[PDB]
Amino acid sequence: GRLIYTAGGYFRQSLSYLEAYNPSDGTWLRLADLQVPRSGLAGCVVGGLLYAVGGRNNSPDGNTDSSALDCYNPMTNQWSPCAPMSVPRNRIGVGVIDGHIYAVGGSHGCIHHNSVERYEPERDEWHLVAPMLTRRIGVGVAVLNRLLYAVGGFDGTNRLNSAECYYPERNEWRMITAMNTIRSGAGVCVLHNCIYAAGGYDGQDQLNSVERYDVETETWTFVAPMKHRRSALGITVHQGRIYVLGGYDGHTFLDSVECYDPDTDTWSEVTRMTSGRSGVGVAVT
Ligand SMILES: COc1ccc(S(=O)(=O)N(CC(=O)O)c2ccc(N(CC(=O)O)S(=O)(=O)c3ccc(OC)cc3)c(OCc3ccccc3)c2)cc1
Ligand code: NA
Ligand code: NA
Ligand code: NA
Ligand code: NA
Ligand code: NA
Ligand code: NA
Ligand code: NA
Repeated sequence: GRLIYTAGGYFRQSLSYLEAYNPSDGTWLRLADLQVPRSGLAGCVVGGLLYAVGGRNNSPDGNTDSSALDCYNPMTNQWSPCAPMSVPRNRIGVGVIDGHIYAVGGSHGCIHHNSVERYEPERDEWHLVAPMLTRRIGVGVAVLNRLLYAVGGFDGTNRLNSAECYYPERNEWRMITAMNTIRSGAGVCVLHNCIYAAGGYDGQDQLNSVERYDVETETWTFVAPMKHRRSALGITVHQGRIYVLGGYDGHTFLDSVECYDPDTDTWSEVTRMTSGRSGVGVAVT
């Protein structure tokens, strides 16, 4: 009975919600608010704990990019602060390898980072690792075969179809085949040994298209598109299906949650969030 957690987000201002969806019975839990509102963050899980990484607090009274790392324990319904990153990272990407959290890219003001740093929960410390070949904000991250992939984003000048691969044992990055479509703000995840990139913004339109990367054929292939165009959607995988949550469709902040079934190559609407929002962090535990 693992749950889909969605933390933070944006609607008129950065949000503090933590809510958890149960796909088996369709219920939503309202859990402890974040201590500081944040949008453009990422979520991940290590050791059954949920982590909220990076983002920004955009409020009527100011706009502050976040270096914060905060840890939610489902057993206690409590957020605890952790050591902060070396730099604020709004529109960050995150992946986990061997129980370590990798924070990639994101922005601080107009600085678009290529830097990458790694968090060790047992010692509550961050350390920089090799930087990406490309500056990327609004970047999607996938972990596959104990390699970390950074997909798409915005380099400060252009939205990107490029993607690159981090080798943790070697501490180095290499460019891989570029996507079919330029995507900033896509949801990026791993399902059945392929990397999926769904939605995003190509510099003109919000996208409903979805493409997936086969690391051996080194080819991106379109699959069925989502029912809603969305950028800055949340994304996760639960019991062999992709879930996308919220995002902005060009006009409204969506509450729609769609579900992709790889066996039938179809998307379905499965639930709604309790309010529309974009820029959430999402993880499963
Ligand atoms: C008013 O609406 C929104 C939508 C989302 C957010 S937000 O807080 O969640 N946030 C920023 C963050 O986190 O600081 C963000 C996320 C996603 C995006 N997008 C693009 C992407 O993904 O790179 S986009 O949704 O497709 C979009 C939204 C507005 C827009 O205006 C013309 C054009 C595109 C995004 O674009 C900003 C933008 C504005 C003008 C021109 C180009 C980009 C911003 C806030 C307000
Ligand atoms: Na809120
Ligand atoms: Na603020
Ligand atoms: Na419990
Ligand atoms: Na700085
Ligand atoms: Na920069
Ligand atoms: Na650790
Ligand atoms: Na290094």
